[PDB]
Amino acid sequence: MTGAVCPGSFDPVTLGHVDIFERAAAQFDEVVVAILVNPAKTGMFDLDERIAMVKESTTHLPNLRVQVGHGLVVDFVRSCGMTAIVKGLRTGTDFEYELQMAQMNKHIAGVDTFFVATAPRYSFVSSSLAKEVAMLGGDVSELLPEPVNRRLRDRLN
Amino acid sequence: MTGAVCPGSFDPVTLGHVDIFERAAAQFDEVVVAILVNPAKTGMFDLDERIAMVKESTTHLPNLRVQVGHGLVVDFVRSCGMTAIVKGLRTGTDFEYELQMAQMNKHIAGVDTFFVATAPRYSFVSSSLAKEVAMLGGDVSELLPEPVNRRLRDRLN
Amino acid sequence: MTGAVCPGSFDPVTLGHVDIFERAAAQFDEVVVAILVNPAKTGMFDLDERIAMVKESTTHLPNLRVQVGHGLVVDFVRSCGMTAIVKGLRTGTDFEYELQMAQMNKHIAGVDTFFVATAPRYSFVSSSLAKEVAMLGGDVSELLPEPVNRRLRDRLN
Amino acid sequence: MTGAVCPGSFDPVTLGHVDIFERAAAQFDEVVVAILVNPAKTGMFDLDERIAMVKESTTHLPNLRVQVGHGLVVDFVRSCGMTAIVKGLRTGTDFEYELQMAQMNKHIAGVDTFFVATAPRYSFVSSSLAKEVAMLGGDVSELLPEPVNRRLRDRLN
Amino acid sequence: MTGAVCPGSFDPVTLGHVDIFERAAAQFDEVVVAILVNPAKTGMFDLDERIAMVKESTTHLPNLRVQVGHGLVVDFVRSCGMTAIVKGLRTGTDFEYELQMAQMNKHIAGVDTFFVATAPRYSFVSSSLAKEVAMLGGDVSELLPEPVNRRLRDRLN
Amino acid sequence: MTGAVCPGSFDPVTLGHVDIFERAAAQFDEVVVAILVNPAKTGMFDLDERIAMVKESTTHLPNLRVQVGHGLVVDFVRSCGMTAIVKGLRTGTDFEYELQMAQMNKHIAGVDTFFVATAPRYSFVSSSLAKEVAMLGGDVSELLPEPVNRRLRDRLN
Repeated sequence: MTGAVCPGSFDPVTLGHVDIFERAAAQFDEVVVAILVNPAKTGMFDLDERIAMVKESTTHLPNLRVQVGHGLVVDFVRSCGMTAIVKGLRTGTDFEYELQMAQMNKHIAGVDTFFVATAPRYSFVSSSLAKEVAMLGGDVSELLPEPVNRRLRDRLN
Repeated sequence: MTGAVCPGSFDPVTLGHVDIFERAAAQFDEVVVAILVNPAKTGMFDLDERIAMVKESTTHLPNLRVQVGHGLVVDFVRSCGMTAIVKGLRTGTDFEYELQMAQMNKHIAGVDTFFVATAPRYSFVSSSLAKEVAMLGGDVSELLPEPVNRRLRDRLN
Repeated sequence: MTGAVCPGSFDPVTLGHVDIFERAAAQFDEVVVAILVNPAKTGMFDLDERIAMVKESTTHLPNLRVQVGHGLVVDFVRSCGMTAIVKGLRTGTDFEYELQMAQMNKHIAGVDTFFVATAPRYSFVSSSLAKEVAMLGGDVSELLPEPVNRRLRDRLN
Repeated sequence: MTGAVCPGSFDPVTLGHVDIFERAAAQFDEVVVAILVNPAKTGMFDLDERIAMVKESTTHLPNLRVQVGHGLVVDFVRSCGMTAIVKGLRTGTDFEYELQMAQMNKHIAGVDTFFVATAPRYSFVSSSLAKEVAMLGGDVSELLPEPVNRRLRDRLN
Repeated sequence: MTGAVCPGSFDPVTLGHVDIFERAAAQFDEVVVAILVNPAKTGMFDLDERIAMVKESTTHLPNLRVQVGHGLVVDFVRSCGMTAIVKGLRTGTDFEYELQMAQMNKHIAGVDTFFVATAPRYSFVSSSLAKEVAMLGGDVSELLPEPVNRRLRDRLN
Repeated sequence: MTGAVCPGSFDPVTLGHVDIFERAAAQFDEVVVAILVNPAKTGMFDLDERIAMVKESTTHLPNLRVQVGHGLVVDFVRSCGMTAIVKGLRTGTDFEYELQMAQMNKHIAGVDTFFVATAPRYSFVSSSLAKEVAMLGGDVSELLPEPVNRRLRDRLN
């Protein structure tokens, strides 16, 4: 009867995220990656692209599924019939804020949040920094799954 | 001859703020809650509303008064004839930044800043997160004074 | 096929620990509380006492069991046929060190470590501080399970 | 009816401590410096010396007095008829631990703890580091009051 | 064969920055201050002004030169024939983010980043806070070089 | 005219230390690894062993030399005719304390301290944790140079 949700904007998903997905998948019967929507623009890839990149990057995880999140994460979590959120912590993570949200979430919906440190090698990657560097000409291909690099290379060019 | 100022945007005031007001009120002869103004919009409640919510939430503190702050906090503080600022520290607080401002304030006006940890139970509440959650349908009534919940419920609906 | 280990010296177990036990128990099929041994003395309660206090404080958690840990936590974890460690994070937690150990543990045994924030109300309790305060005459009964208070009161007197 | 206690081992008192004493003295009607005792040795100066150094370094603060602390700080505080503790925060301060103690102290005795950042120039001085450096031949005279340097020079030699 | 780059927006340069420039200049044969450009506006001083203020504030550092940075800092660094970046760390510094960028930069270009703590006295100054305070009427002249105060006074008025 | 000192107990030296040595060696004309002495015991390897392990692990760094440190690091630094200390920062590093020492060192001897983040892969290794794990049977060979593993294996057995 176990399951966990991994929420995020995944714009785009990185190998740090995938590492977290793999570890959650190894510890819970079912994992749902919840891709949060963007009110307008300001994001790099649209929802369909984000979903595709995540699905394409998680074919080796049979007990994991991708779905679009709407509203409060806790509402999505309880709609999935779960009470756990799994989030990775890495270099640049505003972990103080993650703590605030975790307790707020416990308070309003009884939902637990389990944190896990990302692998050392993916500790400095973030969707935001990967995009910034990629935009300015830097090669971040070793920090992103190939389905993402493929699309990232195409966006540019 | 003692007094302290508790500055903030209080949009809206939370029970974490009230806890700080109560503790400052117990240690200083006079406490002044300074509500900072907003250059345009982007805030949820207007100044009059913010003032009302604070006053209505502090009727049990006779040595406390609410006033609108303008310009540098230190200028307001010295205008009140005081040299102390009391700020609460809680989960999500950018305490590194609070330290920078405290020393900058000491440097330019000789004004001291005393920090106090918020009660554990109100440690994850912030005006910003309360609004975000409230906006998306979450019930944060147990973290805000009733004068605020009353108005928050009315804003929605 | 899920299980997690909650390692510690639990000298004595606090309500913060119990909160963590409850949350791990709600998310994993099986939870094992691993009480680490002490090379000589310097601890307040002996192993038998620690075990008893934990068992007596966890009767409401059927899928949880208490066992004595020996050697590396990861060796104990794999001996239990698991690959997950669940640890609570609270005020005073040397979380930077917990991160170091988590990654070291992942590196040497492939064991994952999931962290969870303790409830706000139990955020300032630690076995060490509870003992220090208790020793000097302070009443920490509201932060410890009754099976522990009973024994703590008896130790003194 | 206001007063605050500044607890510590003050072995020896530094200019960072004096800065805190001065600021507490400017904001509270009465300030009491509570010098905590040492169970045996391991300290550099004995109680009488510590008291003397503090008194000699605070002659310019008429509303401040030095007394020897025994037991829990909160018990000392309430014995002084106060409910406030003032502590300075500086480089090397285990502020996470100070937060734990502040809340524990609030919990057991209703005593408030107000923190203040030390002046930038005294931010890296601590009794411990001053002694370590002094022991190995370093000159830390600019970070300690003269009554302390006088005694420190005499200890050596 | 040694050299280091000190990148930043320097809008405007502060005495904290100058302290870092001086220390880098004392340890490396050649130092290049790289002033990053601003995509549109939102900055206070234009590029020419920023360059002038830095040059005027560094006449005592013969082995230092000012140049305008474009694109990734690492690309600028390697274009200067160097592999080191020197950045100061101070109160308000998002050092967690600096760590992320340092490792990202090492990863993509093999460029090292050396951090140095700013002098205690300039630990609370930042271009942003200096401007904010200056804008509201505060005197921050003791935290900025005279070439900057001259221009800052003229901007206002 | 450039040089830097890398001080430490190196008991034993790890690959994280070597990474720092390599980076310092690439940026300074001369690097001196200063092995600090131990007042009595409590250390695992004796001075001669520590020196040997460091020398054997740094044969690829021609501009680096190993020497035994005595007294204050700053005194050793100035005796080497240098004014720079290079230290690595990693997971578990008490960086708040490193900041205190850096400023104390600047204050008493004018010596600068440059910090560098360790490579992500060696971010969780420390001499202390490597020994603790090694002692209890864990294999930390991938985090230590072979000259150290050779000796570590021999110590045990």
